[PDB]
Amino acid sequence: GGTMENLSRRLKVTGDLFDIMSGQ
Amino acid sequence: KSGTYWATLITAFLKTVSKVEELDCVDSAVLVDVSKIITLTQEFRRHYDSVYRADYGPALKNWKRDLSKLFTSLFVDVINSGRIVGFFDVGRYVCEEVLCPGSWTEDHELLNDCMTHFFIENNLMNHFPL
Repeated sequence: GGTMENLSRRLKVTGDLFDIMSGQ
Repeated sequence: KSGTYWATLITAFLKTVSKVEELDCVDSAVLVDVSKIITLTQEFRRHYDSVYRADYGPALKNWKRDLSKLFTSLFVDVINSGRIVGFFDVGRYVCEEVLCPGSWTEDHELLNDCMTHFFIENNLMNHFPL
């Protein structure tokens, strides 16, 4: 269940950063 | 827009990435959106790889039981464009790497219902002109 949490974390990070090398 | 439009969009997207040439007969507007999302999920994946050593594999062994927690967790603090693209790219990973390509099985329908309900339950269509 934790390993799942690592994924959501990695996805949130990439999601948030995507937002800027696409948000520009 | 229409909830049927978004249900149609998610199903068409999953079918396309599943190589499920068990086609459709949907419209031009749905197809250009599926295309944009396919392009975005690839650009997203590329960012994920540039930052991390591993890919999704390990965390999805039990996707049939945890997918909804992953999505809930993904949008626990905030909802934006990038995370919604991560939402679709996870789904694309399941069709491309986990499930069998070229055929629309019962697990695809499970993936589809899950993503369609979550996408709609959470008003994800409001953060997307992307």
